[PDB]
Amino acid sequence: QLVLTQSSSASFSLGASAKLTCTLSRQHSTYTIEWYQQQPLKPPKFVMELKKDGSHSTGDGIPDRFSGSSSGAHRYLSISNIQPEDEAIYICGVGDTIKEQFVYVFGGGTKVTVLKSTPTLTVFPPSSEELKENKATLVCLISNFSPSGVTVAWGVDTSNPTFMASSFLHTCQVTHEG
Amino acid sequence: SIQLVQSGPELKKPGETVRISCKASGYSFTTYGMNWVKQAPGKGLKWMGWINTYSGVPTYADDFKGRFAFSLETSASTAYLQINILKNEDTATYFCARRRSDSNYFDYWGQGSTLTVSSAKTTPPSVYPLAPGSAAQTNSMVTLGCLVKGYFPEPVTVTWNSGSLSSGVHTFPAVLDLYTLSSSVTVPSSTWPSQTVTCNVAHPASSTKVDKKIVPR
Repeated sequence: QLVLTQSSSASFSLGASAKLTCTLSRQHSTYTIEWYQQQPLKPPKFVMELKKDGSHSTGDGIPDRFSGSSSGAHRYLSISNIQPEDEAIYICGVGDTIKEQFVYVFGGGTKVTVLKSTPTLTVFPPSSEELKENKATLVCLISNFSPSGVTVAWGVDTSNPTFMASSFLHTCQVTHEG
Repeated sequence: SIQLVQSGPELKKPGETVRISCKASGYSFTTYGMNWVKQAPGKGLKWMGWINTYSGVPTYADDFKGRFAFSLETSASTAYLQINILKNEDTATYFCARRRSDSNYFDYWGQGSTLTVSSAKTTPPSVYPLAPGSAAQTNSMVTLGCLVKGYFPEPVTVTWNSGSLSSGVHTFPAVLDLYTLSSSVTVPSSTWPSQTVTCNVAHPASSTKVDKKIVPR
């Protein structure tokens, strides 16, 4: 059961040392792994190949800030002096050959973000037009907030952040760090 | 130079079949096997397996034995992924990729093809102008909106005054059994309602272009 375990999500302050972990299943503790990084609407891009002894070879257009290391079954990607452009989902992968068949497995990836603003709300009543149609949608727009976590309470559907977010009731209350 | 170009996005219904393309350029196609990788929305990458580009022989990853098939036409340097008996869980972006191996890693990737599998029928939005509830009085700014309701599939595009208003525009991401989103624009209260402000909503999949002008309520 070849498995790679990753830390899923992590934010950092601009300038901080980041350090991501990719942990091999114990029967595979000696394996070389591959690091990739993936931008939002794009294929993953090769970053480095990391060996069990920490020796790594990086892909091209990959800053000196990026480095790798290892310890037991753990493979580490370290990003010193982190930058907004370093934001990516970082994914490790590993290949193996068993019974003359190649097999490859990806970790679940670790979403890395770089990081205070309190949200502003805009609320709209339903339109005349919509009312003629006997429906009514209340619109709560939430903008200008960092960091991303928000909860919204009022027939409700609320988007995720991308910060900005939206909620629709078919008073708008937004909680953010309090 | 070396590239992998994949066919465009696809929308299918459950039980149907689909084929995705991967056209390779810049290298000897039959030398490098072609790999396939699935990524469901928000989820992690699943290696689907690979096909030998010289003998044609496919090698499927365990969770992709049955409904999946790798094929090729070498003289066109093109690899294909076919998925049969489509279901909602097949909703994903699919990548083809090349691997170098002497150092080992995926060195080149298709741009991905996005597959949506849904029972929902293509549907144009209802567009509703959102005027503020009150007059601005002495606020410097005012915020106007558009409600784009019950459309399928993604995406729509909203502009304001045919693109003329750009700053102060915020289009929020859509929610869900159809899609609904909203766009807002913030303008000086000396601008609206004295001047005309219109939102332009385009939903290509249904070939709809709607203009809705914001009037005080």
